[PDB]
Amino acid sequence: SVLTQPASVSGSPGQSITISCTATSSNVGSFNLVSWYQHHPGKAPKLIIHEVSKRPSGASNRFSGSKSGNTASLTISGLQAEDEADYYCCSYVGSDTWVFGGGTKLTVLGQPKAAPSVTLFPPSSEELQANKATLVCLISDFYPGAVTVAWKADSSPVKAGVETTTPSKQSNNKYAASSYLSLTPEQWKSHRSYSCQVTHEGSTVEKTVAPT
Amino acid sequence: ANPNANPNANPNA
Amino acid sequence: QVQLVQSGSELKKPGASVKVSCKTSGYTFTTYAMNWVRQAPGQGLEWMGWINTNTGNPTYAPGFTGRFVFSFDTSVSTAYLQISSLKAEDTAVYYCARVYSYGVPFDYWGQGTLVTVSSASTKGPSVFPLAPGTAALGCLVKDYFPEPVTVSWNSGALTSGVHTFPAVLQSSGLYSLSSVVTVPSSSLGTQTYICNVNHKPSNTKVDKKVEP
Ligand SMILES: [N+]
Repeated sequence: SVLTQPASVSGSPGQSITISCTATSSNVGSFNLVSWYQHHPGKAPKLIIHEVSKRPSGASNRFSGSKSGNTASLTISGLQAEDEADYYCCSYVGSDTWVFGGGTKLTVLGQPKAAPSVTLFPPSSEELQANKATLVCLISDFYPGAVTVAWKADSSPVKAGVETTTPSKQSNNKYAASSYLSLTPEQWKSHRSYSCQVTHEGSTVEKTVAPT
Repeated sequence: ANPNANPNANPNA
Repeated sequence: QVQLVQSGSELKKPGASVKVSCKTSGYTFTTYAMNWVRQAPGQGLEWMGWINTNTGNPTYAPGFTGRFVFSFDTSVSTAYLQISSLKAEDTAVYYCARVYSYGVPFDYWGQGTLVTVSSASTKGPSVFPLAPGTAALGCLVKDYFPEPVTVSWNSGALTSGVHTFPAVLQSSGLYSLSSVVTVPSSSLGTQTYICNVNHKPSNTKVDKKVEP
């Protein structure tokens, strides 16, 4: 990506935060045609800064832009919940070509951390009658919205047959995710147990089920 | 490549 | 007011073709360039290219040469994106966006058009019970296509304690989701529990009694 941005930045309400944007090549030349866009998923992106620092009157005065060397920078003051979004920088690169930075997920920490609740179900009787087996790991009520999920057969890890969702915002503004492990009926009854392991903020919650 | 375009110019020549 | 209004969501098989429209109003269509920008699942914005609405000359970024065509129809102030020989990796939200000047690119954006390319075919779900001082029970809604599925419980009478998780997209192209509800353990045997699953795209509904 011709323009490097941090993958994520976090700040709490009322603070100011800065998102950097560094040119990876000399194709940007003067690097004076830098623009920034706010993007709430599901809606169209919105222009908020152009020519490095110029703010259209239709954007909030809490947004400002600056540059030093080949690093352009977006700063958001008086951080509010509505600022939570993806932010992209953008530069002209000559020959009537434009490029976008990789994007930055801005998280506004308007909420205390929450460890996930985990519920693990074994394959149903019916499913086993159909010669299939699905383990269902349901993950809810965690904040911030990021987990990793690992599965184990007895004590050995398992990545094959694992399908895990992205975290989705719940109505209470905590986050949910689910993970499924597909097995044969034989595998399911082969082992003593299976475990679903949910890691969040460096701590892990593990649930187990067994055919027994 | 002319990367230092005039910001007021319109590319849709 | 400047308005870019794009056509609706598309669902296509690999090798098929698609044509997305971007109708404009509120300015002279031929005075400003129309650019196209893509966002694939889990990725950032990617500049695709543009078309000069005076000369018709199209510019395609590397990565979008070979199968993509920008065009317009001045009789209706509309720009178009056509993709030939669609590939699974073309799955993305496609945006049109105006460039006012080099200083102010992408000042007005369309709302985006989701284009999904999948080799999967319409298929109704297979619903399995997730048997249970509270008790959790649920329904596994397995192997359906396309999105969306809705779930209720006891024909909508049971709304408290209900959590329906967004679906996982399997490597096969089919989706699965789960719905779980938390109920008093003392109610098992007193209260019947049925999840009502509706998959309009396959004209299928399933009511699955969930018991101990
Ligand atoms: N991003």
